[PDB]
Amino acid sequence: PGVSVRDVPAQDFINNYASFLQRQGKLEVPGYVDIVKTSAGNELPPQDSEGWFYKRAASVARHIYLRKQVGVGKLNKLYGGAKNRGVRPHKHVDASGSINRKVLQSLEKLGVVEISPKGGRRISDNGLRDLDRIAAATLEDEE
Amino acid sequence: ENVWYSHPRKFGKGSRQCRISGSHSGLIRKYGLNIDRQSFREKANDIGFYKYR
Amino acid sequence: RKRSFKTYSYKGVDLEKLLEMPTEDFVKLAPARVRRKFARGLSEKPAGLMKKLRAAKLSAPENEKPAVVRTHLRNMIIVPEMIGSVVGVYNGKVFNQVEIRPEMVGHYLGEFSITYTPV
Amino acid sequence: GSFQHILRLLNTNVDGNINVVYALTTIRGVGRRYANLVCKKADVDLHKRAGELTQEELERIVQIMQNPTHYKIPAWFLNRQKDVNDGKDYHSLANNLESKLRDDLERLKKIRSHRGIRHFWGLRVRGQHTKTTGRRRA
Amino acid sequence: AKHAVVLDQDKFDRIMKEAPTYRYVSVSVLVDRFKLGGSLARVALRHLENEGIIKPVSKHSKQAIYTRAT
RNA sequence: ACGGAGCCAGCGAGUACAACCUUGGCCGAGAGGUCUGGGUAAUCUUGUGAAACUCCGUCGUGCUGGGGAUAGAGCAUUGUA
Repeated sequence: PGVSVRDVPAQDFINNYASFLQRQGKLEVPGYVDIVKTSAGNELPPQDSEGWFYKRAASVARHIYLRKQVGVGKLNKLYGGAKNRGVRPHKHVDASGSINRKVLQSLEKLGVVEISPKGGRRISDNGLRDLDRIAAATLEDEE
Repeated sequence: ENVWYSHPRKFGKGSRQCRISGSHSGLIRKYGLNIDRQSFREKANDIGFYKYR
Repeated sequence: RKRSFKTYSYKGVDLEKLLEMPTEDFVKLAPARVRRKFARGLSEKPAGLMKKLRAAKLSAPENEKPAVVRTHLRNMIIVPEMIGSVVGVYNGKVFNQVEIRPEMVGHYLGEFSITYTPV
Repeated sequence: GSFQHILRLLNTNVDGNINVVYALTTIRGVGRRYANLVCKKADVDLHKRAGELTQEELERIVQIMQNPTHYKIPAWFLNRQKDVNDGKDYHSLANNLESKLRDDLERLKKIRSHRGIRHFWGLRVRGQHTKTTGRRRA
Repeated sequence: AKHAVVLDQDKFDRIMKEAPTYRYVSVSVLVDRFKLGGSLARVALRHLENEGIIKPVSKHSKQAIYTRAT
C-alpha cells in the first residue's frame, strides 16, 4: 500500500500521538509546566493543564516532518496569534519561546529531531519510524 | 574658540538637512534624496519621476 | 529610648548606613532608572555640584543650615551624601529652595518646585 | 448540597456557588489570574462551583495568601515589593491591601512629589491631556 | 441571577424522569423549563449521551441537537 | 469572549563608512539579553506560513469570565537626559 502521514487528518493525527507519549512518559518535562501563560498575549492559562505539552510536542514533530528544517522563532510566530492591547487595534506578536525550545531540546534525546546544516532542525531516521507507526495506528482506528 | 558650542546632533530632525537651502520640515529621506517636498514637484522629471497614473 | 518615629529610606532594614555609602553602594540599592543612568558615564554631573555641597558644610556656622547650592542640573537624583543642605531648583523665575531630607530619597530635584503658576 | 453561602475569608466576602477563581475575585486584592495560581498549589477543580468545599482547603489557601516566598510562587507574581531601607519583599490579599495602599499613598504625600501634589487635587497623574477626559471630576 | 443554576440532588431525580420521549432535546430546549442554567445543562446532556437514551444529530459546540432513540 | 488543534495572501522596504532589515543557536514566565550569520536584495531576512476565519471544548443571557478606563510597585529597552 501507500502508508503516509497525509492519509491521516492533521487534527486527528495528534490525538493518537498524545496518548502514545503518556503511556511511556519518556518525552521529558522542563519545569515550567502550569506556571505558564502560553503566549506573550493570553489572559487565561492552559485549560488542559495535564497532558498539554504532549499535544504541543506532537504538533511540533509532524511540522518538522513535512518541511526541511524548522526553528524556534518561526514556531513562536506560527502558534502565536492576536492580542487586546487596551483601546487600540489588535496586533500580532510571538508566543512563548521557552516552551517551544525545550520541546526541540527534549525530542533530540528521545529520538526524533536531528541537527541540520545551515540553520534549523530536520528529522532523524528513527524519528520517521515513530511518526509512521502512529500514522499506521490511526489508519487502523479509521479502517 | 569657546569650549561648549554644540549638542549631540547625530539624530532627530535638527541634524538632518536638505541639499538646497536647509529646511527642517517636510524632508524626503527615501532612497537617500534629501530634497524637501516643495522642491521635489519642481525637479521630478529631471531626476526621472513621472505621473503615469 | 531608641526609636524616634521610623527609618526614612528605600526598601528593607535601617537608616544609619546611608550617610557613609557615597554613590556606587547607593546605586546597588535602587530601581531600574538609577541603575541604568549611573551605569553610563556621568561627566560634569556630580563633578561641579558636589564640591560646593561638601564645602558649604565646612563654611556653615555650626548646627544651622548650610548655604544654598543653586542648580540648573535638576535631572540629578538625591544620593544620600548631601542630606541636610538646601538646593535652588531653576524653573525660570528664580532658583526655588528645596530642603533635602532622608525622606526625600530616590527622586529628582525638578519635582519639588513645579513651573506652572496655578497649582 | 448547599453547604454554606458566605463563608468569609479574612473578613471579606466569598459568595457561595459560582466558581473557584471568580468567587475569590470578590476579595479586595485577589484577581482573575491570582486565584488560579493559588488553586494550582492546592490542586482543585475549576469545574466545580467551589462555595461547597472541604474545610481544609480554605485554611490551606489562606496560608498561601499570607506567605508568598514560602510556597511555590516565582516571587514575581506579587502585588507589592520593596519597602523601608535595604532588604525584602512582601504582599497582601485582604482588607490589609486596601489599608496598605492608603498608608503607602501617605508616603508620597509626606515626601510631597509631583504625584503627591496631583493626588491632593484629584487630577490626572500619568501625563494625560486634561482637555477632554472625565467631565465630572472627584 | 435568575435562579435555577445551583446544584440540587432533588432536581437530579426529576432530570431522569423527564429525559425520555421528546422531539427537541438540546441546550436551547432545557433552559426554557428553568433547569440547570447554561453550562450545567450541557453537562446534564452529556450524561444522557453515554448509555444510549437520547441519540445525536448535530455535533458542534453551541449547536448541539439531539433526538430520542427509537 | 477564553482555551488548545488546524493553518492561507499581496503591495512594499532594507547597511560598508556606516550601524539598516536581521533567520539559525543559547539565556528569559515576558519585553528583551546575547554568540553567529546571510543580504547592496525575483538569491538572506522571506514562503515577510498576517489577521479575520475553520473546528472541538470552557462559559452561558447576572454590568457577568463582556468591557477595558482610572490607579501602585517593580523588571526591560532607546537615549547627554
